[PDB]
Amino acid sequence: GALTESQAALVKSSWEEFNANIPKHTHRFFILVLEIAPAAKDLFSFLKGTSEVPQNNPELQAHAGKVFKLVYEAAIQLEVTGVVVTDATLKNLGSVHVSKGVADAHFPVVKEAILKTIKEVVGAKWSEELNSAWTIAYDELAIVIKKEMDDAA
Ligand code: HEM
Repeated sequence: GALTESQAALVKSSWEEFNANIPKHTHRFFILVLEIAPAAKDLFSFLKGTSEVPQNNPELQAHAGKVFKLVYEAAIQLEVTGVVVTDATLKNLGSVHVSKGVADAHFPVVKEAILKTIKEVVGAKWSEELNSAWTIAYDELAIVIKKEMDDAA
């Protein structure tokens, strides 16, 4: 629905449920990233050097917390305004990803890990409409971040 108010409402409620247990869901998210692309471990300071994904690391928690909140806020923004607006936070973001060695081809990795995270968080409440809602917000945000990366470089 390239975000109907009911699509927006679902992203908000699944985000709230996400954010109710940051320790568990952010740990789950990084397991899912490494299962999809084990080589991505090396990109994160808080991981590189560990055996298993840490369970009580505040840097891991703060980073995965920010990533999910920005997709959520992009979903509201698309629904309200019809676009994802660039800003200071997203151009700064463009600059940190270039520094960290994040490339365009990494985006599908974090997309699949997010969809799989959200499916586990909501359990039986999962729907095709929820999945298509997170998908659209992620893709539209990703477009705008990829631009800034292009531009940061
Ligand atoms: C829509 C998708 C994405 C969002 C909203 C996002 C958001 C962010 C944010 C908000 C930060 C923190 C910036 C700061 O305060 O310095 C961050 C850092 C970072 N992100 Fe992204 N990200 C996305 C995609 C990805 C992807 C695909 C990767 C790579 C697999 C990635 C890897 C990183 C790394 C390595 C850092 C630095 C974290 C650190 O060690 O502090 N991100 N991202």
